[PDB]
Amino acid sequence: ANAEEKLMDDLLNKTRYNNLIRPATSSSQLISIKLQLSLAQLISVNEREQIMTTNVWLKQEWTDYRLTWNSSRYEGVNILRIPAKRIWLPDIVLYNNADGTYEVSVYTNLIVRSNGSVLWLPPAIYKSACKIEVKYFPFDQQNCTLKFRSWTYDHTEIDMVLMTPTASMDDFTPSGEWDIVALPGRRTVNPQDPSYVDVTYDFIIKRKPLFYTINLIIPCVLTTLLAILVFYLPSDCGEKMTLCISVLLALTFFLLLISKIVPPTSLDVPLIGKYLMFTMVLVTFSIVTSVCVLNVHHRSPSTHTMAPWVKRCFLHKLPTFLFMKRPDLAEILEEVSYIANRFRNQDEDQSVVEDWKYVAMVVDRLFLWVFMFVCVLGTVGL
Amino acid sequence: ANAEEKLMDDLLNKTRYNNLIRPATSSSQLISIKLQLSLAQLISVNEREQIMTTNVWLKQEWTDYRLTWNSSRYEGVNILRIPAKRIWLPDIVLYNNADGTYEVSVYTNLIVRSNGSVLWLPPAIYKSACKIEVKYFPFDQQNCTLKFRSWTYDHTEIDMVLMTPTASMDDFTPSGEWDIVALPGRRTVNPQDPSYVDVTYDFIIKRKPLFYTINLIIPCVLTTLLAILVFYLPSDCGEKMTLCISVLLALTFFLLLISKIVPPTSLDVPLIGKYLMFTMVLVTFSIVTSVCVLNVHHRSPSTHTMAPWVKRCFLHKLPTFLFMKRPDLAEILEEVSYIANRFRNQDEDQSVVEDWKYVAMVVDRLFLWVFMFVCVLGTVGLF
Amino acid sequence: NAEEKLMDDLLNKTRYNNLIRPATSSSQLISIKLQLSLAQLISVNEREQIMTTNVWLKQEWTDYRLTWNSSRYEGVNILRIPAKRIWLPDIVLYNNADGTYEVSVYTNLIVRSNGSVLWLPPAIYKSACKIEVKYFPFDQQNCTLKFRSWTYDHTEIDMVLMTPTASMDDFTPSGEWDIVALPGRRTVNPQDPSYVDVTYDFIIKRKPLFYTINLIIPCVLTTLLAILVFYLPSDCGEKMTLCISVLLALTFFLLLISKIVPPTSLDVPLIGKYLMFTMVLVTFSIVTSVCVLNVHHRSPSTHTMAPWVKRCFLHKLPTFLFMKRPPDLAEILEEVSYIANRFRNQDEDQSVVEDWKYVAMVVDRLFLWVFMFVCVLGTVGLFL
Amino acid sequence: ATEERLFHKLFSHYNQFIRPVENVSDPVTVHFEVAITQLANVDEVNQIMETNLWLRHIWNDYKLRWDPMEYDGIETLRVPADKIWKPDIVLYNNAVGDFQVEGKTKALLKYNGMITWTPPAIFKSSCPMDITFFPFDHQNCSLKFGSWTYDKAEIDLLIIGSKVDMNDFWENSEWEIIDASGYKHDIKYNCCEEIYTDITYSFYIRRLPMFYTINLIIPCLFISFLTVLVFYLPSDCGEKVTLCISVLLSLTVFLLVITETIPSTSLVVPLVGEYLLFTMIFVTLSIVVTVFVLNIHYRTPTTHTMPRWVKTVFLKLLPQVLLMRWPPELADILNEVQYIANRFRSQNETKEVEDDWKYVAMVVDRVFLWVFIIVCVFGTAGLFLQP
Amino acid sequence: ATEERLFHKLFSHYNQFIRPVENVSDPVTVHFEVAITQLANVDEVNQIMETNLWLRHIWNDYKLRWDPMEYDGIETLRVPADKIWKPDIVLYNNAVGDFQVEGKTKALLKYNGMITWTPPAIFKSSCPMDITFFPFDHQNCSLKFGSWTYDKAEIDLLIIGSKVDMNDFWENSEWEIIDASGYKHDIKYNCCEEIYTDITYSFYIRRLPMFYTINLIIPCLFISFLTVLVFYLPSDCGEKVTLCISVLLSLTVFLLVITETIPSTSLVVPLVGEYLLFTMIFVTLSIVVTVFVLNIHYRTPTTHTMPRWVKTVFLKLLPQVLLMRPELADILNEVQYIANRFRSQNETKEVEDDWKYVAMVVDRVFLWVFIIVCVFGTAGLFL
Ligand SMILES: *[C@@H]1O[C@H](CO)[C@@H](O[C@@H]2O[C@H](CO)[C@@H](O[C@@H]3O[C@H](CO)[C@@H](O)[C@H](O)[C@@H]3O)[C@H](O)[C@H]2NC(C)=O)[C@H](O)[C@H]1NC(C)=O
Ligand SMILES: *[C@@H]1O[C@H](CO)[C@@H](O[C@@H]2O[C@H](CO)[C@@H](O[C@@H]3O[C@H](CO)[C@@H](O)[C@H](O)[C@@H]3O)[C@H](O)[C@H]2NC(C)=O)[C@H](O)[C@H]1NC(C)=O
Ligand SMILES: *[C@@H]1O[C@H](CO)[C@@H](O[C@@H]2O[C@H](CO)[C@@H](O[C@@H]3O[C@H](CO)[C@@H](O)[C@H](O)[C@@H]3O)[C@H](O)[C@H]2NC(C)=O)[C@H](O)[C@H]1NC(C)=O
Ligand SMILES: CN1CCC[C@H]1c1cccnc1
Repeated sequence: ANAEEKLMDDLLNKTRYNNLIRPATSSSQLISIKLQLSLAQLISVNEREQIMTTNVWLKQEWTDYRLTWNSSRYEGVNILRIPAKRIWLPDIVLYNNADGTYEVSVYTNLIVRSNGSVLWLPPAIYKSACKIEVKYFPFDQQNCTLKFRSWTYDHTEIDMVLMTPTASMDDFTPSGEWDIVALPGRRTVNPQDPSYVDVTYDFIIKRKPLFYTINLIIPCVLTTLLAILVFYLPSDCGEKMTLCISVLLALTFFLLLISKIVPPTSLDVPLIGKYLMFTMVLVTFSIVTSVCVLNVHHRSPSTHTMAPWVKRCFLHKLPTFLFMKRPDLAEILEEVSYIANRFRNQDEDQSVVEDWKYVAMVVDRLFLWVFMFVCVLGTVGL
Repeated sequence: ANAEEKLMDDLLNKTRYNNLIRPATSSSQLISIKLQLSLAQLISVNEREQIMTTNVWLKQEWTDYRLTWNSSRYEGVNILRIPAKRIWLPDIVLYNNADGTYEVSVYTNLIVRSNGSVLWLPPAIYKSACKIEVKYFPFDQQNCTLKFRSWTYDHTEIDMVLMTPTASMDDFTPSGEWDIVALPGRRTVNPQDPSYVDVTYDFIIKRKPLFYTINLIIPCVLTTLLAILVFYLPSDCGEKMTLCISVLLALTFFLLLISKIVPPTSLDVPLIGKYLMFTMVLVTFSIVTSVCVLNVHHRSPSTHTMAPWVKRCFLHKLPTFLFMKRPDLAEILEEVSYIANRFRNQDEDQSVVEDWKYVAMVVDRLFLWVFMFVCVLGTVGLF
Repeated sequence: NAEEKLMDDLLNKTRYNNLIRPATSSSQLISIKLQLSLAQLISVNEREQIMTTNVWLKQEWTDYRLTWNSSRYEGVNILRIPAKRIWLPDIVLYNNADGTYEVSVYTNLIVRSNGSVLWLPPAIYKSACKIEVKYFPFDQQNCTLKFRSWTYDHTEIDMVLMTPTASMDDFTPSGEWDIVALPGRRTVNPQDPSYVDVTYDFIIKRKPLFYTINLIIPCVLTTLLAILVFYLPSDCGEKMTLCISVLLALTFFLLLISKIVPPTSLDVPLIGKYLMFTMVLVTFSIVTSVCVLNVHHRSPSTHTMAPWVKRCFLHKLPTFLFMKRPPDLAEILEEVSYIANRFRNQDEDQSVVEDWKYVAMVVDRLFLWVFMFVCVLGTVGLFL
Repeated sequence: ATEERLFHKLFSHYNQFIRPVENVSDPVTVHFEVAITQLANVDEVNQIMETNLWLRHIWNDYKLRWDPMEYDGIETLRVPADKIWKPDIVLYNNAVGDFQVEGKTKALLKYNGMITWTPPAIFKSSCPMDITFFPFDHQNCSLKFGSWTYDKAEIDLLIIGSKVDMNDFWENSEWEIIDASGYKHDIKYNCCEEIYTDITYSFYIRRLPMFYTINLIIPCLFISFLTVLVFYLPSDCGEKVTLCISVLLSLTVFLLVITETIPSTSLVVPLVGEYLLFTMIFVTLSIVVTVFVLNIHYRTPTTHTMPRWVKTVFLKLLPQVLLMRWPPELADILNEVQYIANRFRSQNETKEVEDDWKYVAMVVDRVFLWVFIIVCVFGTAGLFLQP
Repeated sequence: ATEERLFHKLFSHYNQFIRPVENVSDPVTVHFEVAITQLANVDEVNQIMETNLWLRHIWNDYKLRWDPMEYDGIETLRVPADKIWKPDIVLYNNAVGDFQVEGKTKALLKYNGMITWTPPAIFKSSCPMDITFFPFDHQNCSLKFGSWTYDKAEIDLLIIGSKVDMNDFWENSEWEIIDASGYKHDIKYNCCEEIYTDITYSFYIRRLPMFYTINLIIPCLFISFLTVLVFYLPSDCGEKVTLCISVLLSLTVFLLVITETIPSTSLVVPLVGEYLLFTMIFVTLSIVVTVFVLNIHYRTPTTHTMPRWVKTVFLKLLPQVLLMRPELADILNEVQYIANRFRSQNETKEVEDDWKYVAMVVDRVFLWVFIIVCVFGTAGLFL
């Protein structure tokens, strides 16, 4: 009949281990439970849903008194392994579960020693909820907590305490996107409430930007740099409007990509997002100015007339400021003079057209410096 | 002990009430199971998945005989609530569930009188499967059903009857998307096999068009109306190909939108889906004729020659159909004569060039009527 | 209570153990008769190679402990004991892709005084299948369902087939597949004397209605549109839009097709091979259009026309292509002579420009036939 | 063990199928109160709100009581909830799954029979959505609680306080809760005969617009204001339809997105889904004008003739109100020269007509520019007047 | 019958919590074996592997034994697994879900006491991945098994053979298995003392390059070919911007797709990402150059004046390297003026024609650079 059989009988038999009574010799004795967390693998961190998945080993070690025996009558066995369904448990569970299930499944054995010590280390995979800060999206460091509190009990019955100030990580399989900085833990008890005891561990994780710094930022920088080339195209080519609209769409493509990674923001817009709106506003201003320049270029003396102030401010003052500079003989005579006069008139109106074109060219260069200087000040700010 | 406590013990323990035996006395005895389904909330109707979600109440009410007592021996008690899983129940379940949910919902209390007339009113939310017809997409009308049948027993054992020929609308919260016309209920029994009885409740629901006739119908018509403007461009702007392809792409967008709310079909397609295909085919033919017109426009006598047939059939006859009306002196003389002759030849060549410009306009105007008549004729055919 | 007493006798007094095979001898196999009934066909998703279906499996065996003397208790002939009270053969599916290794819901059992037992539980299965997508619109499939016992072997179980077909009487007609056959076979391997199972080879033929008007006609329309570029003039300025738009439409079509059907390294759909050909031809069209546009714009002040170019593109090629080739007096004299000479030089330059333009036109026409013949030659192995 | 003896004595003869009332025909009082922990999400496409709550029941009992003196001063026990009678309070307006709440937390007996039960519960209720002003909206969703089988003469439901207990709330990021009041009513249903009581708790969440303004409304204003730019482009530029097509495609995409972010209810018209329809209508009407004004620019004296009704309207009258006021041998040599002069004169005469056609096109463009600016400035102050 | 009596006697007195050893200081040998059925899904973005297996636990008891000379020679029995002692073997690297596996399947005993439990299982394990050569890659994924409570002094695992059984395997269309060896380790942890045994099975797989060499590589090569053409188009065509910007947009779309296809690991840089970044940078450079040649093309003596070093380099040395190579007085006063106007026009036209040749030389210089560098970069970087 072995010896373990008599041990388990005398433990969970006629002595009638009740399984639902808190172990307490007196009416005021408090059961002290010592906790210790061992991180094993940081599975993933989801910014869109703000849910972190972890693989942790939580060890709980209280001290019972009904499970004790003399290690001489029952051969020489002093360590047992009782299933976690016939022994009282403190019922310590996670209090910030993402889905909202304050329940756990018990199938792992205990380890009961001879003097009453009880060790329980159940495997668990947790999906907690934590705040995600995305001010600097590629280079960010997060702070996500784990909160462990009792479920069926409160204070004046249990004394949840910390074994080690940190959470030992001596099983870690290193991740590929996040780096562990520190894992401290603290025990909070509210003096304004005699029925509140808490133990919490918080994870500080720093990202490793190499994938995003290559698949983003740099293409955005190139597309932004492409936005200043429109102010250099000639008006006769007739592709200015083709260039402006295409740049806006390309910037739209990147904005959709970024907004599908960060969660719906409330007040902390990422710094890589505020840049794109500024660039889009500048590009829209560029489109409007390009339309105005195109209208100015296509002018003729038969439809428009140049005001005297235009030829004084836009032709002789501004260009110096932008560093730029520029019997039948009677009938025969009548007809040839008519031809000469027609040629002179054609030359005059052609010269006026050239003046209009140069005025448009001068106007175009003015906005190239404004765009350059207003762009650098916007980048300096944010 | 309390009166209910004593009544429950002396009813469920002294007689050893076993909830496995049918309460019928005769071997070939039928137990009528009256039904009455009351709607409470029409949650949603799914198009792609063809599943409908509702909130309904059943009112199964048979008449057991073993659960009877006197209203004087056990105090003045006449109604006694008992847990559901303690009395025999005819397992009536939804027989066309979307998935393998051939079960019931949570078990509430039963109401048992001194007469034995049990009353069961369990709350349940059903996701049944119904066929969807999308012919008149914004103005369609669906007929989704709910089939209730026995789970363990069959005929010659139960006799499911209908208490009223109408599903009541007690505690109904009106919807905002789907209307309701009628809720008929019928009893079906197979004449050949006398072991098949079922009760089916038919839901007739009619849509309320104000969200789709503003966001899909009007924009589609507006985009379709842009397919004619290609034939009014002057053909000299260099922008005769940026319009037709753009219209094609916009119609592609609008067709994409429609192909999502429509289930994968093999028997019927919405009339809008037939209109968009017609418009797209017309746009493709417009692209072809625009290319041909552009080729006709750019011609000159130094590369091509005009046959008499086109000259006399596209400049006189056809335009009238469409109402479209149209010795130093010796050397000096030699040089001036050369200049004049060159000017004359240039003028003649330019005049010949301008003839090829008119035939392009005539051809473009001719295809304006062809595409306008076909589209109008095609629209009549659909509706 | 006679029926209640009869139920009590056969389950408690006789001690009907639920874990004992109803065999009298040491080698008496339990003969199981299996009959599969079809209800409906749901999905044949080819992206993950699974099929969903709903069936009822009818089984019938015999017991010797489940017999009672009729006309002795009350005259009853049929009982309705629940399923989990009588020994069951545990017939399950051995090719499911979800781990579903049993029936859906355990219904009630029907047992007669003869000892026979009839069980008809409804089950929902997601079987695995191989998809041969090479004629994607007109494709015929063959998927199998394997039924085996995961508790007993041919030494104590003798599964047999009732009829060599599946029962289809409540079969709700499918909307996008058509049944052609439903055979059933029992396989016994002589090498392994403990292997018995039955298999129902589903055979389904597709109905090409959705994927013949909304998928193929637009494709051939775009392929026929891809040739129009060779007919546009070089002065219009809209030659580089049509080709790019056609290429991007073809690419989108290819992506959508690859999303609908996952072409793996076992077979490529015949519609997935034609789009590659069309895209390659369109790219070559873009290249030759760039070449012809460069040839068209060639002034005599930047380029020189070699005699071989003339003799090959203005005397020889247009024949086969069926084209056609359509005091103060002295000072006054000096000025007019200068004007005349300037005009003559301008005329010569314009003539050379016209020659270059006609050479570009001739080059444009030649590739119209080459792309038309290669399209015909290609569309005999990639589509036939 | 004193506690074991008390537990054995209390539950020696007990059944949970009987009401805890002592004398028959008397109602057992039940005090009810909920408390919110976290509002997960408020779906708008399906009109479903999911919430995490903590129900609290405090009812009475008569047979679960004992004298503390007879024992070791015990005034509190913890029994499983599956061994005592509990009222059945359900959520009437469920949307998915089952109706019964998740109850497994142990009860809390007192020495005078005062049971307390606080089980967790996850609810997915359904409430209609109001999209009259899609941004800056105020939703009003309610939760209904009541006993399914016990009537008003049996369970006699009561309420504690008047507000949902918000003390452990985890604050969200998109919605703000400003009112969580609750009231009690009595109903008589048609299928029943007696009166039945309810307790309804209604939330008054308010949206926080940061995501649906800078990413939805602000980019739309640029497209809306970029439609008028077409009428300032010159006709000779050669890019007068690219702008119109781009604007139309952008508006189409915007319509598609807003349609696939909003419920399909058809009781009221949103103030953005109609504004964007109006903008699309006037964008479509803008392309028609451009084609009809690009055609008048390329007319020539040898293809079209200008009628007098156009000359007296589009050239002299309209431009004034637009502040665009209108701005042997010798014989043969003579024969030859006269020909050249006449050719030049004819060329000039044709050029005059061409210039007149161009000016007419410009006047039409300016008129439509003014009309479109005037209308579009009004538009915004209307469809987007009170959002 | 005799079977019922044998079952009753065998399982009348059985402690299912006691180790089946007879001496407390003795290990219980447990054999382990793994058989795979199918390879369902290999997730790359989430780095999760899903498989269906047939675990095989076989050990020996000491009290569930009998002799087949009394009970009619019965040598085998079947009992549900819920009434016997079974060792706890769990998957250490479970990604999602719980760790419990099975227990419905009944164990098979013998007259010696040997149990042959064989429960089905489905596991979702974690597997880090390397995406260096993404289209042509080999992945190494492993499963870790071991006892969670008993150490090497109670339960000592033993491995059967060295490979996963593949007798019943359904071949995967995308992945092919190469090696499936397994090994045993004796590891000691830092949380708790004592040594613990484990058995790990490693699956070696190789992708089949047909889906990603067709839908991704081929269009990428086509687009990377299309970019060099913009240096052969004439500047008078007016369609260079369309071509280059189309190429850029296509590359951007490809970038987005590739980003949302492969996992975001920051250890090594994938080859595809490097090639795409290089191609995008080169395409961006080409657009910048295109604007400058167009600006140079449209330059006139009225606006810009040609320097000398421009004439010294271009048109002189660079093209050689790239192998490009009474009333009479008034009549005179009237006719002359005309000739002087013509001479001035000719000079202006010549000066204009000088600017057009510079734009041709610059475009030819950048044609050779792109072909020289792009062909070598693609050949070298992509191996
Ligand atoms: C047994 O005794 C009762 C005592 O009244 C008999 O009355 C019937 O009881 C049913 C309950 O099953 C009640 O039905 C009622 O019908 C009215 C009219 O439709 C409805 O407004 C009520 O809400 C309720 O459903 C009602 O008290 C009465 N039925 C009728 C038609 O008057 C009962 O008939 C006796 N049973 C037998 C088998 O004799
Ligand atoms: C033991 O008794 C049962 C009845 O208690 C008998 O089995 C079958 O019983 C009914 C009585 O008419 C018959 O079933 C038949 O099923 C076929 C299925 O296709 C159907 O087509 C027939 O119309 C009929 O309904 C059948 O006569 C009878 N079976 C036989 C072989 O006679 C039978 O006496 C015994 N069963 C066995 C398995 O030995
Ligand atoms: C919608 O929001 C409003 C307030 O934010 C609430 O609806 C109404 O709230 C008032 C309370 O201010 C209710 O009046 C109450 O009625 C009881 C009935 O016995 C009476 O004692 C008092 O007059 C008391 O003020 C009113 O009934 C209620 N009406 C409705 C239709 O709800 C509530 O928070 C939200 N309601 C819904 C359905 O969303
Ligand atoms: C009070 N309930 C509300 C819905 C049905 C009604 C009711 C009445 C009697 C028995 N069960 C339910």
